[PDB]
Amino acid sequence: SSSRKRRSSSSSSRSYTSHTNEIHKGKSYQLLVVENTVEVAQFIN
Amino acid sequence: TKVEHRCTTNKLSEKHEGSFIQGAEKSISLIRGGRSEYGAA
Repeated sequence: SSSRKRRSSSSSSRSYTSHTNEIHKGKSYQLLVVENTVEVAQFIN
Repeated sequence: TKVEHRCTTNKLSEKHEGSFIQGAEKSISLIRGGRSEYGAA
């Protein structure tokens, strides 16, 4: 704003200003192994 | 004489970025016969 009257005058200015950011990451890895070996398969007592 | 001039101004902005991936594997295997060295292999 600027104002002048007669001599006299006044003036002004503004900035409000703002910012925001975010990040996320997520990771998961799950492994199973089940294994059997035999070399005699019926052993019978 | 009197004079007055005035203004107001406004602005906004946004940005977004996204990624996801998923994987799954299964294996099932039956070996019958072999030496267990290579039945293992």
